[PDB]
Amino acid sequence: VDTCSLASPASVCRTKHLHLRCSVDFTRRTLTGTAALTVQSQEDNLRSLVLDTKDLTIEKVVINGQEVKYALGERQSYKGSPMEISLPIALSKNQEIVIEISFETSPKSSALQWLTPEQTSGKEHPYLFSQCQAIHCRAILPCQDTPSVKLTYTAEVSVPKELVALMSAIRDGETPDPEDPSRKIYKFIQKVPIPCYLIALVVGALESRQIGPRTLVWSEKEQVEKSAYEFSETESMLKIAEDLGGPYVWGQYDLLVLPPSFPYGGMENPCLTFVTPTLLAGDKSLSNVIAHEISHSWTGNLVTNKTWDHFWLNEGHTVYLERHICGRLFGEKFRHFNALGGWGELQNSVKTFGETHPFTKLVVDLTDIDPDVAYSSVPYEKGFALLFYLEQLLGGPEIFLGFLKAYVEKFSYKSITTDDWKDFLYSYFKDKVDVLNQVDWNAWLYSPGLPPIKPNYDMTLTNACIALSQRWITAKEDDLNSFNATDLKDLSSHQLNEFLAQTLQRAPLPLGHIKRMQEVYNFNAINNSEIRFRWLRLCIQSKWEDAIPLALKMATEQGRMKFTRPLFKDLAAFDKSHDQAVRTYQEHKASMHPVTAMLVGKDLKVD
Ligand SMILES: O=C([O-])CCCN1CCC[C@H]1COc1ccc(Oc2ccc(Cl)cc2)cc1
Ligand SMILES: [Yb+3]
Ligand SMILES: [Yb+3]
Ligand SMILES: [Yb+3]
Ligand SMILES: [Zn+2]
Repeated sequence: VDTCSLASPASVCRTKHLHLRCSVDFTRRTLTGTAALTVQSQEDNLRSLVLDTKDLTIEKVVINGQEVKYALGERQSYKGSPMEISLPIALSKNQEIVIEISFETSPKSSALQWLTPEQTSGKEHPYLFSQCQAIHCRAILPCQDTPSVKLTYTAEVSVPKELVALMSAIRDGETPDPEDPSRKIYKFIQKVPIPCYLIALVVGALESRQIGPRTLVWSEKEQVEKSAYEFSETESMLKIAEDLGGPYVWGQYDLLVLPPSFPYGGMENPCLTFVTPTLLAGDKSLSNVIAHEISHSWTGNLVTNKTWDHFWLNEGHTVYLERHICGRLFGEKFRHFNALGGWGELQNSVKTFGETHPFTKLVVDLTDIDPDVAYSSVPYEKGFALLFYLEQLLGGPEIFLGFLKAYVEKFSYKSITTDDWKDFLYSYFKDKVDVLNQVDWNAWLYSPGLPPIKPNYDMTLTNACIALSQRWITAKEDDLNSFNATDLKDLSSHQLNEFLAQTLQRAPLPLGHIKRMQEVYNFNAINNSEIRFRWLRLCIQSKWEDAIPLALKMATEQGRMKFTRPLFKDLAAFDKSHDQAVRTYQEHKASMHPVTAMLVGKDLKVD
């Protein structure tokens, strides 16, 4: 049972295919058209079915060339409104029919962000992008909005002719629009069955540059050169991922660099990964995000969580593969550094929520919880922690990677639960079951807080970050003179970041220490978004007023929630910046991503 969906479940009927024909109307901020769903009955004598919708205007529903009865139920908050459709003829088990629904989105669609020309790089054209995960696909089109159902799709999208449409699918050509020659129709085919949260659409003034034998980078013209360089490791990461996961089945692996308001680091849309422009550090240092999105081509897109309660299956395995990719590229010591880093991020999350909070459980219960509100690092890092602990328990990285590849093979094209996973783990490691029985499963899977066991981490690359962080934390005023730019001499960008992360865990520090840190390390000059984020949080939590305009600027000039949410929260907790934060949020709210606006509003206790 998917408690986040109001639609008929997979045991009742299953969508096999979507044919989407729609037109993107920038004047009205609406997507209008028809979603033709090929639906297969799973029951005898099926006479109706229910679809998810959210802020959709339904014009009509046609089956067998005739309009049929349908009814929209009462809105159920963030879940939207159920759509019951009366079938004209009862279906037997396995019988398929095509249901064509004429619809229109709301400008307020929580799936979509509509951007004015001024919010783009070029300033001459508007831009649209979607984000369906977890349950926003219903805010674009009527569907069974559950990852328990997988469907193929085709789409024809009409857009102003100077713009380009892209989707999570293979590009299938373009033509002038036969009805309106000011428009183009872009065609798309996704022949691999996918859960509907992986349907994605972007429309804007996009250009492309090839960076590998199966990868183009797409963005507005002013970001193309920078993006091509930043993501040049992509093909070599795909080859490693294929080695670990098996064949890449999706054909193309393209990248789209979104405008700065994209709410996340990345999104693993099949054939077309979406990435934040905050990755454009200039030195490829934030490329683990690409490795992570690549990994989803197996863990998430092939093997999918059956409901959102099992989201950790998607993320833990993907972070696990991610860290293997970076370990192949840069060494096993680097994999351990990143893994130990992740544990720190897990400590932070658990401390933030509280150690008994239900969202610190690996397997969660999302009944009456908005998944956007539950979203955190917990399923990523507690899920990774579990796999890493199992790896060490069961004999090492190469043994456990044998299991990961067998897992992907086993559940490819399926949607699975934690029990499916656990069962297969026991099946695969039959000769090591006694060891498996030592694991405290009820704690790992179902209890809040930090895991019952912390894995073993090589400390080599972390030691210098910890030592430097500890010098600063234990420094008194008379020690401040001893710090100097040479302290940073032998630290990579990642170590610099971890140094700040270590220090941030003990924030606030005395204001005088922070002022000195700027004087000798000039952190204000660093444009690496991850480093800058932690440095600004450290400044604001340590009550440095000078940092207020910098923190406000970063919070608003990009919209990646990882950065924007804690920056607004920190600014609101600082009495000197509190009113500015609230005011800045209020003035920016209408032009923010709708999900980001909602969550920042909640964080700030506004509107
Ligand atoms: O590949 C990635 O992990 C990129 C980060 C994921 N981003 C990409 C755009 C969408 C977003 C994931 O969005 C979600 C995903 C899952 C959500 O629901 C849950 C939130 C927490 C839990 Cl423990 C279970 C389910 C809610 C929102
Ligand atoms: Yb074709
Ligand atoms: Yb002293
Ligand atoms: Yb108010
Ligand atoms: Zn992920």
